[PDB]
Amino acid sequence: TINYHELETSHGRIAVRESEGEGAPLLMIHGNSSSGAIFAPQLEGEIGKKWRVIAPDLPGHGKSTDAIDPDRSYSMEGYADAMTEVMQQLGIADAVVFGWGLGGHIGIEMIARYPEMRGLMITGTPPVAREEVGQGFKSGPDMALAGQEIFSERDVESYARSTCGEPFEASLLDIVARTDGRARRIMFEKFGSGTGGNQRDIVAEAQLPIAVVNGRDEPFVELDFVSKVKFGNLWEGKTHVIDNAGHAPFREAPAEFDAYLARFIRDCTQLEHHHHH
Repeated sequence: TINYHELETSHGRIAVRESEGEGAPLLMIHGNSSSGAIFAPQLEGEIGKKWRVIAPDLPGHGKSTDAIDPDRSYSMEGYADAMTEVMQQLGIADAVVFGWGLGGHIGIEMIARYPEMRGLMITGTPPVAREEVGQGFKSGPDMALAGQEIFSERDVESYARSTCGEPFEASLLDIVARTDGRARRIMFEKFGSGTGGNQRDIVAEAQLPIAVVNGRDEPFVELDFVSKVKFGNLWEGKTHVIDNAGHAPFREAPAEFDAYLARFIRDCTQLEHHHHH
């Protein structure tokens, strides 16, 4: 039922999964060391049945090749460039974008590159300036793995379990183990160095609807900090919290997460939204 295909891009060969939905398009961007396969509940469920869900693999991840040029590609802004190129190749200029973790940071960098984006939802993602990483994220061993090049077998399992939450599945180890570890190291260094656009300022000034949805028991993200971030156009006027979920509510609590995602897509595609400047 899922349409799997591969695109030759300037960054390398990028794997793409598409649902069968005939409705407005949604780009879902996976997180650090993950893959678009993680979005099975949306791809194969009611979201993907109605809307055209597009879930690619970032360069160095999943079934995509490693980046032709790691120095160009492995950064929040480089990934944003790659996803923008993917969408252009697919002929889709006005997707709603959902980004998970790293994918949410990528979505923020895409705002400048993809101006007809109809909305952005970020989950597991604190918009932070480089100097705010400590405020936005919780410190710990799995957080530290996010920027570590070489994963042992234990690291793979630890990172998979913590980032993906309940339930753990063996297939997650294959996804995380595949990841080009250079991508972790280089992206995290460039994030801390602010090589791309300041994400705090970007979300404050962005005019499109931005939705914020997180699991209450987030082990990586400081939810209080997130609830205080200034957004230009915060969807439904607040950040949203789902009980009995952590870093990955789209798989830990799919029904509740999907209620938010479906309503957000409906709003972004069915209501008027101006740009007053």
